[PDB]
Amino acid sequence: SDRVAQLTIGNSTITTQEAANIIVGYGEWPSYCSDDDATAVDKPTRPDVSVNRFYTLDTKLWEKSSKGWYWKFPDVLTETGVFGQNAQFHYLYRSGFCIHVQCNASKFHQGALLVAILPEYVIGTSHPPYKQTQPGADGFELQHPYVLDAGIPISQLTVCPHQWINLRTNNCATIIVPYMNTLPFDSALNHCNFGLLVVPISPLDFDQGATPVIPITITLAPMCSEFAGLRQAVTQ
Amino acid sequence: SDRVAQLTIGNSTITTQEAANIIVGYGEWPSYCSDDDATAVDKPTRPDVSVNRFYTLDTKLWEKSSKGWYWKFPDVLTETGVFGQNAQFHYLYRSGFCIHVQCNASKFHQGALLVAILPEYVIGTSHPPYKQTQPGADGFELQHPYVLDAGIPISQLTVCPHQWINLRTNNCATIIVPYMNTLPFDSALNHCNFGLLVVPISPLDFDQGATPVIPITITLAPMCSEFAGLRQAVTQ
Amino acid sequence: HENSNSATEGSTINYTTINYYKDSYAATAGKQSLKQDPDKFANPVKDIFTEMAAPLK
Amino acid sequence: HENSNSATEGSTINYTTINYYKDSYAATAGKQSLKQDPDKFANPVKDIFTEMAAPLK
Amino acid sequence: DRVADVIESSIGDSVSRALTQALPAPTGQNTQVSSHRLDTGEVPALQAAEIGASSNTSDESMIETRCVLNSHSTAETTLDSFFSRAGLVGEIDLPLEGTTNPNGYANWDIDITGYAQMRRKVELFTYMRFDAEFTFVACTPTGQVVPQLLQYMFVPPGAPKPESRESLAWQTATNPSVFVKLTDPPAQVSVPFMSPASAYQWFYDGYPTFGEHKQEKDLEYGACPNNMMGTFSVRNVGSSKSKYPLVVRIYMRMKHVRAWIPRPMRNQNYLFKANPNYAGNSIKPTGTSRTAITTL
Amino acid sequence: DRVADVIESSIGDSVSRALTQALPAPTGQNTQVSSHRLDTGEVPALQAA
Ligand SMILES: CCCCCCCCCCCC(=O)O
Ligand SMILES: [Ca+2]
Ligand SMILES: [Ca+2]
Ligand SMILES: [Ca+2]
Ligand SMILES: [Ca+2]
Repeated sequence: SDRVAQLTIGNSTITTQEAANIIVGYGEWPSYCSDDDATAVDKPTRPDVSVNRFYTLDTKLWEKSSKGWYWKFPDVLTETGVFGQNAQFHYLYRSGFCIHVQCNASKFHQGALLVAILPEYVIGTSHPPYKQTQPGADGFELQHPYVLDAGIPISQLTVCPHQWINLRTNNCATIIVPYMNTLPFDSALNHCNFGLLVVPISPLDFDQGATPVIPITITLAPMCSEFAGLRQAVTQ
Repeated sequence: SDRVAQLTIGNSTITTQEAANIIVGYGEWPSYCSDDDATAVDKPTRPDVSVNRFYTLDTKLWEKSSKGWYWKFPDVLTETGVFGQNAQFHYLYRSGFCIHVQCNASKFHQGALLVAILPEYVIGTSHPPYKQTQPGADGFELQHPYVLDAGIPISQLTVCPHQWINLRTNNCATIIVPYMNTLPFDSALNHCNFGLLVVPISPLDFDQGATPVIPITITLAPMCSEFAGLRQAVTQ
Repeated sequence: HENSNSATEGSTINYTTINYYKDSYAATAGKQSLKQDPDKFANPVKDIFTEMAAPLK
Repeated sequence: HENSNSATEGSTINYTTINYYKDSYAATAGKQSLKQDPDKFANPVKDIFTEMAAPLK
Repeated sequence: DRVADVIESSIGDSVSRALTQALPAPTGQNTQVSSHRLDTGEVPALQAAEIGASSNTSDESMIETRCVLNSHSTAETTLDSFFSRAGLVGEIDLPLEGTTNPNGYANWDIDITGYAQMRRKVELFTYMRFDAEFTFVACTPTGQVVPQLLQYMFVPPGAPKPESRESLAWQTATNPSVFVKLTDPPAQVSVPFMSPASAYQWFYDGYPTFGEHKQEKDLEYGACPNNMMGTFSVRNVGSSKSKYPLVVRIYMRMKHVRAWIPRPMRNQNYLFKANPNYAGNSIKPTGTSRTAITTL
Repeated sequence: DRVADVIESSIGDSVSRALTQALPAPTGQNTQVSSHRLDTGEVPALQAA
């Protein structure tokens, strides 16, 4: 009664039979803004179910050579579903997320995927492009996973909301994160509160013959969505 | 504590380690006849243990092409064990049954067998023979499983006491059925209260190398056996 | 006074019918009581689990 | 005992009808209650003025 | 004095276990509010039909539902509210010319498996106890209303069946007969549940003879004497010719219905009466077919 | 007057769940006596990072 689990938000439901439990970012659930932490004088919009639902976006293929990938939440979801609209129509944004990275295989396969969250995920390279800093859907790929393309050791990434997908045990990870920023609200069109990294620490291996197509899908869901500063529709 | 199970009747005991629980026909346990529902004025015979026991009769071989088989309970058991005798010596019969269709395989095999009960199972074809209507032991085989050889859709058979033997999960089914007839008693020599059907909905498949001999055995046991109208011994 | 011979005799359901003759079977079908039992056919299982629980333990 | 299926079901108006069958819709239209509300169509204005007063203040 | 075994033995319980109770259900279930839920150990959606039970998963545990008050009544989905509807089940022909029914009389066998419409519905269950109301529509092959007089007589199994348009059997001193003109409205009749069996049997998986069951006798497999209600006779009240071409149509409605075991609907076209024989040479799918399971 | 959905909806909780409390810790944890233990079902060492 610890491996099986179900997630129900909006009009979406997720299932699992090899889950390794749920982790709550820094032990805190997504809460709305207090009437003292906010400065935006105007009742925001809490569409709820229409935006606070599960969205299955991108999928990648794990290989015996894959380096790793990453995404930028605030931006990623935009342009898709009712959520994207509010993010583009409104100026101020606020919300927490429920991430579910699923990746199954057979009992004859082996591999270990580290799935962690990194707040204010800045990258280096002498300045990365917009297609690298905000690769919304379909994300981007790591070139130097050892330094997370930022100059920091990945061996010390577990110091953040993380979880592992060791094929020999579980087949999916689940994280819950509350809004994070030195401000009550902030436009997600140009600022990403954090990013998701998926890196194979244990190279996916398996004897020839077993289906080599090992996909890794990403499914997330907004929580306690609040938008303010209603204006014209914007894209970036 | 839901997959493992044991059935003990008379001097017989059944075991299982992948059972999918027990189903009770129309939610009702085999009961004897009330002193108002009966018209037969004479204390019947309730041999109990001597007849109310488990009987393993026929066995069939499941194949990647098998169509399906069926049996006619009232008749099937006759001619075998103490039960058969009472059925042949007495005129009136009454009893419920506990059916246990077992069929195991390895975790590398795949298949799905539908095991359901069908009251007053009449068949068509312009009139079927006695060897087709009452194929007691070793039963008979379905030629047109889609219409159950009666002109009725099998896709709607689940509307009766049924259960599935999906090799990837369980390896046996178990059903319990009370006496069923518009009468208190009735001779089983010429009338079958119902029949058992076993049809592969998901074709048995498995890669070459794994033992291809996949047997399906049938084991049943009478319950609350009551016989009346004692007379000369009859066969049909 | 009428006879008691209308098939659904001793029936658990309470039928309120209209009859002009001596025999009750000549009476209309009339209004009846609405009872159901989806379980006798949907969940005729010996043991019960519940949605929140996993079917096979 | 009869059924409750006559369109004007749960209707605010009280209809006194005659019915010989099981279904209430087979009943006559019968006598009804006389209520009116000329305002919902004549004076559906948010604020009210009165004759003695001038419409536009 | 007691072997103990005799004291324990439950053998003799006329009381059925049940374990399932029928409850009131006028309005369909009303949906209730439901918020999100994210936790382990709780798998409403995950089921295992391999057991033989219909998933008990409810809308609420699947999506954030609202609250709804189901006023929708379920009174029209009841037995009586369904079966209690007149329908064609019989049809006799008493023409002037022909080989079918000369002489002026006709003995029809009491069986309703002769017409699709009605037969389809009824064959949904295995057993059925009830009373019925029969209506008789007499008329000529055109729709012509003729001033002719007839006599419908019920002939129970074992009673003398009329052999001629003037057979002694029509005195009906005991049997129930009805005289009507084709000018008067149809005949209204109420019939009680008459049968040695507690309930009519739609399917009889056995033989009524109890003999050898030879091939030539396979004509009995499925024949249940508990459904044999005898025959129905009709004729013109006269010594001469009818003078008119007549055709009687029998309609039936069920009252006080009591169905039991339910079985799959009919998949093929009916061929014989009281015979589940089907078109083996050409079987059709239960429903419509498509071009691809991935295309609409 | 209320659609019920509006009454239930927790939407508007400025209060964070927490589920983790900060406690006093001047001195590092003090170790305590421990004897041998041999039993099934108890797997302190066995974990699943
Ligand atoms: C007096 C009306 C009684 C109606 C009973 C009709 C029963 C016909 C069923 C025929 C089935 C069969 O003969 O096997
Ligand atoms: Ca993609
Ligand atoms: Ca973007
Ligand atoms: Ca054999
Ligand atoms: Ca036999």
